[PDB]
Amino acid sequence: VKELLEAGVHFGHERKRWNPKFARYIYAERNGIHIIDLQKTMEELERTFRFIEDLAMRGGTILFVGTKKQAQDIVRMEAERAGMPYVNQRWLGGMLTNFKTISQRVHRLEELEALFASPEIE
RNA sequence: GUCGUCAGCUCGUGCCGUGAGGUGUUGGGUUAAGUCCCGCAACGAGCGCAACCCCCGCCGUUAGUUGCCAGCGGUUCGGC
Ligand SMILES: [Mg+2]
Ligand SMILES: [Mg+2]
Ligand SMILES: [Mg+2]
Ligand SMILES: [Mg+2]
Ligand SMILES: [Mg+2]
Ligand SMILES: [Mg+2]
Ligand SMILES: [Mg+2]
Ligand SMILES: [Mg+2]
Ligand SMILES: [Mg+2]
Ligand SMILES: [Mg+2]
Ligand SMILES: [Mg+2]
Ligand SMILES: [Mg+2]
Ligand SMILES: [Mg+2]
Repeated sequence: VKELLEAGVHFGHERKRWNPKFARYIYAERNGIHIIDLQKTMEELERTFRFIEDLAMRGGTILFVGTKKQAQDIVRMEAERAGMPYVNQRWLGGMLTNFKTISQRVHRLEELEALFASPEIE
């Protein structure tokens, strides 16, 4: 399943913009485009998903991030539909690094959520 | 007093740099303005700018020893 699916319309990409390090994953270069190794991808998702899995069964919170347009909503949906945090909008200096301060804003959205639904606009 | 009512000066954390330091405050648009929008490795905050105070312009409320025949009556015909 996870095999032929990806093997389908989901393989290879780009051309002449690449770290030679990522090259250990490329199978070939047909049509001038890098043909990523299909199999090598599956082999990886194995170790990955094992961590994805273990990480969830711990109850641990994953932060999703995809500011790129071709995935903006594709994050939104899947993260909400998982109770997990995500950011498809523009990222921010200190999201994690300067947490407490960025968080001050979250709290500010709580404060604003008060008056956004309270009889105090008399 | 003054530069100068100029729109500026700077702080917290993060990030950047061996460091002095940088970012933010820059950049596009906007305004009397670091005014505001937009963007952004910064996110936000403080002293400034504005706004809250006084005068002048229109109008209503309350007050009728100023003004008023607007309105009638008397007039030494002066709102006496
Ligand atoms: Mg949880
Ligand atoms: Mg209400
Ligand atoms: Mg109220
Ligand atoms: Mg100066
Ligand atoms: Mg400066
Ligand atoms: Mg500076
Ligand atoms: Mg420019
Ligand atoms: Mg300001
Ligand atoms: Mg009047
Ligand atoms: Mg008369
Ligand atoms: Mg008469
Ligand atoms: Mg008459
Ligand atoms: Mg009288």
